[PDB]
Amino acid sequence: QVQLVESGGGSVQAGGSLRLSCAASGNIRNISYLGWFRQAPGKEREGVAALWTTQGQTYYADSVKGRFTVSLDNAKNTVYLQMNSLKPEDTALYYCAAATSGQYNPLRGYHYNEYWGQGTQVTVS
Amino acid sequence: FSVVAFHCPCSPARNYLYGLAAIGVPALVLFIIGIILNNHTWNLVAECQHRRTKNCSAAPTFLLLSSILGRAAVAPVTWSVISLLRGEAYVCALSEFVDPSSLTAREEHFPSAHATEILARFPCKENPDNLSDFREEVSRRLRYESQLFGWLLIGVVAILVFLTKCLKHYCSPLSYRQEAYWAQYRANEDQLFQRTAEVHSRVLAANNVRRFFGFVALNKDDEELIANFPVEGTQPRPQWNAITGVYLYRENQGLPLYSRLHKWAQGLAGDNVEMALLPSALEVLF
Amino acid sequence: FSVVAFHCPCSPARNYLYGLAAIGVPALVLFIIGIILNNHTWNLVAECQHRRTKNCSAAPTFLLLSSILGRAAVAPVTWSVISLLRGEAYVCALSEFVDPSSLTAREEHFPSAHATEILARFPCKENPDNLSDFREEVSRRLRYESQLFGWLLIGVVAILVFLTKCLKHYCSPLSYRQEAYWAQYRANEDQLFQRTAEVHSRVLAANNVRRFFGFVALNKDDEELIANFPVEGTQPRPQWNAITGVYLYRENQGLPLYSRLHKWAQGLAGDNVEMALLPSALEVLF
Amino acid sequence: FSVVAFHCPCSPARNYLYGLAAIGVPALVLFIIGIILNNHTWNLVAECQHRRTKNCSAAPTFLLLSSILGRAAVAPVTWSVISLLRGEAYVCALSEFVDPSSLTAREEHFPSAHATEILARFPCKENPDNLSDFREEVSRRLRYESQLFGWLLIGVVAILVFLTKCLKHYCSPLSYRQEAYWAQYRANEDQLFQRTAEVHSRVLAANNVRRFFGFVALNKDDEELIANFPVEGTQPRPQWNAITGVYLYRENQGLPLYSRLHKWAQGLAGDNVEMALLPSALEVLF
Amino acid sequence: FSVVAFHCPCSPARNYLYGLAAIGVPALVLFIIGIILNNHTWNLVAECQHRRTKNCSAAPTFLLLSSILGRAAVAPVTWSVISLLRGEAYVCALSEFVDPSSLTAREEHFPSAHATEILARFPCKENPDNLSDFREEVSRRLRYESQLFGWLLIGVVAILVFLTKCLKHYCSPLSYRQEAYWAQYRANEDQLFQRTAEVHSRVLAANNVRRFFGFVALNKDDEELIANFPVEGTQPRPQWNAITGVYLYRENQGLPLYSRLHKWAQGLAGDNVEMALLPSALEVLF
Ligand SMILES: CCCCCCCCCCCC(=O)OC[C@H](COP(=O)(O)OCC[N+](C)(C)C)OC(=O)CCCCCCCCCCC
Ligand SMILES: CCCCCCCCCCCC(=O)OC[C@H](COP(=O)(O)OCC[N+](C)(C)C)OC(=O)CCCCCCCCCCC
Ligand SMILES: CCCCCCCCCCCC(=O)OC[C@H](COP(=O)(O)OCC[N+](C)(C)C)OC(=O)CCCCCCCCCCC
Ligand SMILES: CCCCCCCCCCCC(=O)OC[C@H](COP(=O)(O)OCC[N+](C)(C)C)OC(=O)CCCCCCCCCCC
Repeated sequence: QVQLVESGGGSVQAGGSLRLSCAASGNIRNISYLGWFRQAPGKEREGVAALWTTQGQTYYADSVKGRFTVSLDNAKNTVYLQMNSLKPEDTALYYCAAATSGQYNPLRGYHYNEYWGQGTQVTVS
Repeated sequence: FSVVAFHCPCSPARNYLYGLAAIGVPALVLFIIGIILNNHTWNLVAECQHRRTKNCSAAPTFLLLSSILGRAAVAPVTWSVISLLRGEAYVCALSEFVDPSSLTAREEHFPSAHATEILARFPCKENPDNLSDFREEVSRRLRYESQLFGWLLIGVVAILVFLTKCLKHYCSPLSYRQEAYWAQYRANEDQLFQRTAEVHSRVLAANNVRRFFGFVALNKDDEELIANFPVEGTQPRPQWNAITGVYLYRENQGLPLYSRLHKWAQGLAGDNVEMALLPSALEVLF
Repeated sequence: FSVVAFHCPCSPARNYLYGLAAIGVPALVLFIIGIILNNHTWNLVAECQHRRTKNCSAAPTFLLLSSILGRAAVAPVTWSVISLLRGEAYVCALSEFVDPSSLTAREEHFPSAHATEILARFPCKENPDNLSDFREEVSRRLRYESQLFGWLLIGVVAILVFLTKCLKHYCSPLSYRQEAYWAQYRANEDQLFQRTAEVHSRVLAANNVRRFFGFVALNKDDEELIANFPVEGTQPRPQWNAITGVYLYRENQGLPLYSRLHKWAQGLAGDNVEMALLPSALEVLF
Repeated sequence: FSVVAFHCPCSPARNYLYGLAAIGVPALVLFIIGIILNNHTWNLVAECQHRRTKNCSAAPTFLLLSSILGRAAVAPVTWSVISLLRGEAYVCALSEFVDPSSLTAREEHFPSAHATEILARFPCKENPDNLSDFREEVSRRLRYESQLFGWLLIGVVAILVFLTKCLKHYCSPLSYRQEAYWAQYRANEDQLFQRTAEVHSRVLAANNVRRFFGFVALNKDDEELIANFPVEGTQPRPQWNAITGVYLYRENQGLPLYSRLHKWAQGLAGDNVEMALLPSALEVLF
Repeated sequence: FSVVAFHCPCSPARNYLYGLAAIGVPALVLFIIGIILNNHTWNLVAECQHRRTKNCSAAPTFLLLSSILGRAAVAPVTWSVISLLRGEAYVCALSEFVDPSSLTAREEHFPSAHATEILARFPCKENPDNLSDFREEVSRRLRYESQLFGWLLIGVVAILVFLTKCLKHYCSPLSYRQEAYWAQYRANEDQLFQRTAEVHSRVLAANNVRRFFGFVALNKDDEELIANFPVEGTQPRPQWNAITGVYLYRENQGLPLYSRLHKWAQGLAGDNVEMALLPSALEVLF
């Protein structure tokens, strides 16, 4: 029902600036979890940042504090991320993910909805 | 075995209740066991569960229920046949209802003071010697009725087993040889699936125990199982769901499919996250 | 075994019903079992099913029905012969119909008060001592009639078995040696087809289980079966239909064909889609 | 075996107490044994211990308690069924409560002087010969009631076993085949974990004994165990705690997890020092 | 076996003393054997010996004493249960205390001349025929009380075994799986330590005998023991003392220690000369 379109990938040397966009189409009313993830070959997937539409607060990873930022356009219902001071460690596949709360009943467990979108971001040097 | 031996309580309105209990309860237990042991009731229940919308039509559900009940009712029917042919339960139950007027084979020596009580006391040998002929007159009558009912039951059951099969072959769209092949395939698939499930579970458990202790104490056959069959992961829940349920002979591109495991293997069976261990990765981050 | 022991109810209009039930019902059950176990009734049913237009002539259907009934009636006939030669059922059934006037071997001591009741009570030893000679006079008569009927039945059955075969060899267009070869071929074909169907089903089930789990837990003989005999797919439904039914010795180019499996293998047996899993690919696209 | 033989004390207000004790106490012992031997009560206790805050909801605790009690109650139920079908305990307990007015099958010879005492003395054959018919009249009645209760118990138990399973498959979020696989995995995991715990403990003990004496006297199988499986250390207490407790089918990334040992092995289970041998190194310095 | 057969002395104030002796003395002997055979009492004694200052707190000593007594009391409890269920000892002991007034089931024929003597003489069949009913009236009463006490004892013991374990798992800081591993380790350590102590002692004795005679007459297994396991010296007395005593699960650096032999091997257990053979070397010089 909800699709995420991600764009902005490219090759930028170290110290450059990049702006990656993720547009959400569909039932965005129930979504409360907006963030980005990066995964690289030979290792698992980790989250650079995420934000709370319900509460307002935000989290950045340790490698993201003071280097990269993420903003939300409520009018556009889109997610923008700004990669500043690029490093060769940032060569990874990037995805934007949305989740709609998650309700835990003790007998069965957590239930929610999750969405994903495939993108890439590789720095030459 | 001597515990379940029949003991007729020679009392009016009391012996037929005991006979009814002591005959029906074993029959009910055998019927329940036959229902439970069959695996068709369980995938019927699985269909009613996962469909959750009464999607299945009346005809297939009726056919499956009829098959399950017919397979289960074999043991109760033969138990009832044996009990009827024995005659003890029926004479015990119907002794008190014998009409004294219809009694014969002796002069009219039967008292009318307490007719029901003496008639009910006949089975336990507590018959007055002056009524020694009447007791036998009733014993040969009620037992006869019991055995007659048993033989009629065997006749009706045989007729039903004949007619049901004669209709099953007549109305089936398949030939009987192909249905025999299908039955052989179902048996082989069930046995092989159970064996491989056991082996896969053992290998997965061995991997987990190795992760815990650093090694596994395995027997030689277990060592052969571990060496020959390595497991990388567990099959997902939807993969299991795709093979559980009722199946009625679909055909793909003119080629028969004999089970939903076969249909899944051919590739014809295969957003929202349920019963997850932890929240979405976005929530795990916080 | 002691359950099915004969127990004559010594009562008028009641003992012959019990005898009729206790003799016919086992005979009916044996007849039903003989009908069911035979495979000729089933391919006759398959012919009547797939033809669906009464295409077959009266002569072949009559011949097949006669053969099926004759093969099935062996067990009821011998059961009836044994029951008649025993004599218990017949004397129990016909005790009440003995004419008191025709009784002999003693002075006329037989009462006419309740003749039928005493005559019916003869089998259960409930004979008055003054009629001790009459009871034996009836016992040696009715039993004699029973045994006579049994021996006449054996004679008639033997005559029929002789005559039927004498006509089967006389009217058959084939020689008896060729028919013996045909019977040997039919037996071998049936056994080999069953064995290969079992093996093929096992291999297909193993392939499906391997597709599910990633491996199969097979025994050494099962490993040999999998290695030696690989299966690529399932035979179509029309291929199965082409070998199920009745066959009456057709000949192709002067060479005999002994079964419709043989006829199909020679190539003499082989738009609309039925019982499909999913609609046409055009409908699947939408 | 002859020690536990039933001996009815024929005395009013005394025989039913003996029957109650001699029937319930074996049932209570069997119930206690069933509770103790089960390992689900122990990890339920471990959950209530480590959680220490009543964190678990009412539904899972209720389900586990129901399962434990149902598995334990099998032996008491069959013991009670056998005792009821025997009839000795029930007649001994209820002899003194038989109403003399309701007594029948004989003329009114029952004294009203000490009715309760004679009624209670019936089971021990201490019945006056003038009341020989009354004693049997009571013996066939109370025993009948006993056997009736036994058969009703078997019927109710069978109905409950049917209904509980019919609801367990209906309300479970998993299919029955996946639950069978889960049960097979649990059995294999338990056996393998016990075997490897035994081997690991033996190897650790051998290392300690070698440290003490300078060598270990080991058998050939023990030598193979030592050579094949070397141990470097002991698993920490939190590692043991992470695998002890109750588990209810969590799922990680769409892949099933079948036990908390499996969940720990996947890595989803894993400042203050407790029960230490010696103080902190800073305190050891002084 | 026939020696220990019960023989009731039918005398007042004399039979209950005999019953008390003949029941308690076997129970006391079994309790003593259970205490002696257990090794926990001995290392408790070793702790009380080497500590020599009442250093241990009340709680651990109480727990060890409770465990030792509970393990020892199994045999006395079952012996007492069997003796009570037999009924001979209790009827012999309590025959003389039966109240003649409470006697029933017969007209008042009981003399009041020497009531106690006849009541005490009941068990030895020395009952006057006029009191034949009274003797049985007492026999069925006192035996009933005996069996009732036996069944109550079994019930209480089962309840205690349930409650004690339910508290042991609840109050223990460890999980039940870790405690099972600990028990397995303790068993393996004990067996291995005993075996290696035997082998080490044999090798040391062989070395001494070789020193005496110049050679040792050894069997093939003894030759293998000598070749494989050489001993250089004997472990000191403090090394033995460091592993004897009570141990309560200390933990070092987050790693469990399961015995004081393990703790010593890890190095966490290890001026004045005692019980020396000869004086100091300075005194030996003179
Ligand atoms: C201990 C055994 C000793 C031998 C005696 C019993 C014979 C066993 C072998 C044949 C059984 C068999 O094959 O029965 C199978 C059929 C089931 O037919 P369906 O439900 O239409 O399913 C279609 C066929 N399937 C299952 C292949 C898909 O059963 C019956 O229809 C009759 C069963 C007889 C008992 C119930 C009769 C009705 C209740 C009583 C009414 C008064
Ligand atoms: C338990 C066995 C012990 C031995 C006793 C029985 C002999 C068995 C061996 C020979 C049987 C056999 O071969 O019978 C076969 C024939 C079938 O002939 P068809 O129907 O024309 O088919 C043509 C032949 N085929 C089948 C090769 C194609 O049967 C009969 O015609 C008679 C069977 C006897 C019982 C029925 C008789 C009629 C009913 C009774 C009337 C009062
Ligand atoms: C010596 C044995 C001989 C055979 C006779 C007994 C049959 C044994 C095989 C079936 C047993 C079984 O499988 O029982 C299991 C169930 C447990 O169901 P649950 O508690 O909801 O757990 C859910 C199922 N689990 C355990 C798989 C998670 O038990 C019952 O619900 C009924 C047990 C019968 C005795 C108690 C009935 C109620 C008390 C009496 C009220 C008057
Ligand atoms: C010949 C045997 C046949 C079978 C019959 C007996 C059952 C044996 C298996 C279970 C025994 C067991 O395991 O008992 C063990 C416990 C010991 O518990 P604790 O002292 O707190 O130690 C804690 C547990 N430990 C030892 C693991 C550390 O014992 C009891 O608490 C009760 C023993 C029953 C007899 C004494 C009861 C009190 C005296 C009588 C009061 C009227």
